[PDB]
Amino acid sequence: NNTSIHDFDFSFICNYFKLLKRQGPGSPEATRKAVSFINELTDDAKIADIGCGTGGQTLFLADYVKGQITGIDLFPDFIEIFNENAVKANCADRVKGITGSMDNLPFQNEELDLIWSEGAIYNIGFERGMNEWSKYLKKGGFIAVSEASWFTSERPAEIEDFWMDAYPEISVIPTCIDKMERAGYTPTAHFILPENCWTEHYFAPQDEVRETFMKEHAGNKTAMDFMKGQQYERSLYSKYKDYYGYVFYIGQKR
Amino acid sequence: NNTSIHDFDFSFICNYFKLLKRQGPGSPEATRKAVSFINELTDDAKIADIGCGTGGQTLFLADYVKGQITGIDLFPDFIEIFNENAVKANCADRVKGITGSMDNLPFQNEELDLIWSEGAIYNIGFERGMNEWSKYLKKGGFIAVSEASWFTSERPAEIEDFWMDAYPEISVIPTCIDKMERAGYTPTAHFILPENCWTEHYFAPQDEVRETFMKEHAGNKTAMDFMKGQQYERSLYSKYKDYYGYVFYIGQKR
Repeated sequence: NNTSIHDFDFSFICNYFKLLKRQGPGSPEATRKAVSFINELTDDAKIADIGCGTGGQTLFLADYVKGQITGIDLFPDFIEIFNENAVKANCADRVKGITGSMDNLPFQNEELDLIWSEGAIYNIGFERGMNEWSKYLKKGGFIAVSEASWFTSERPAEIEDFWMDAYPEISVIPTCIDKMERAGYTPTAHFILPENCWTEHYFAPQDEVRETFMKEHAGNKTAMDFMKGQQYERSLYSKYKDYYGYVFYIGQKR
Repeated sequence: NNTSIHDFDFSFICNYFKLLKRQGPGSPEATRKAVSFINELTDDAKIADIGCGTGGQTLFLADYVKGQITGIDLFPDFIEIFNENAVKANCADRVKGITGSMDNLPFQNEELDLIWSEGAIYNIGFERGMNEWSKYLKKGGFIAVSEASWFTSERPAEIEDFWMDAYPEISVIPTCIDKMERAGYTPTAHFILPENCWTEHYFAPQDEVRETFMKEHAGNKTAMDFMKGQQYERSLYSKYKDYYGYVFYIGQKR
């Protein structure tokens, strides 16, 4: 009970993450590195960041590429924060957030030059996203998504159980690449995100908001179980990091 | 007859390539990009470039990384050229070439910080190199090799026949990554080399030496069949490039 991520209201899991810049591992270097594999864009390019959350990673993407960037998320609270940050970053003219589904995007067929997504705020699955987002991408356009992947053929039961529950579609890197290619994209590149994408840019920032959050919800049993949960995930990383991590996959629609 | 690369003396195939800087696709950008995935080195690092040929790619590697770089090749003519170029590049103090086998290197166990190899001058196979060169690499050190790979699940019979003859161990990218990981390296990254690694840095340079070579060997039937052969490979690229190419694979010994 309360040991699984599936055991929490969505308006609850988000009431916590709206306090953070990133809802998943990542970094300015990792984003910059993924961009080094796509074609250069102009101010007239159309880019979509699916499951943008509060937009932390979306703003770093805007520093490395030109074009109109539309951030899409299911939770309206995240979008509200996203537009506030774009305003605070003085780029709300080219960086806009809207609410919407990840499996039925508000775009025309072949309207985008780039599709971007870094594991955060719900997930429809790697294979499904590869095949479904395709229609919205111009031919020759690029897709770049970061995802939790297995780094070995087999791992300790503890980490496997964890993922078979949190995200059952997690697979070895070879399988992700195979799925990217079958979805019609040339598998341009893949690279494992450095440890700092986890510790420095994801876990640490949570140490900041911890205090206020605890003071406020120390009386709420469900909230304290959520916290013990996040702390569990952090300790799972320090312990099993050699068996899993985030991987950036970049591909070009054929 | 003479339609296969296996139909030519080795002292013959090399009498042609010693006239070129690269014996295979590649570029300063592709080399620079592979280096962006390994750890920074000092002047005391030990690096080995297996199957270096005349050293064209080895000198670009020396521009992006510090350390003593030893280029290794089977053919003594290539090594002689390699050391001449290092001299012409004023770096023969840190960049040296020696003759030797690719499957029994002149190094101690865990002596190297980096192992490098870009498809050129014979090949022992991806899987075999991954497993055999390991012993010479320090734990945590990196390996970075570029190799011809299939980009799709199936291709036209013409290109398949060609490779099943030229290099039968050619496989899809997922299989290469799987082999890298089983050999004990964390599969850090992979990326397809841009077209210019083929046209600009590999095929074009051959247009330069063509004239003199032809004048000299126009009377030699075996030499003219070798030339028609290279021209065939160039035309195979323009025709089947969407089905194959070179891929840089970078990994970290666990």
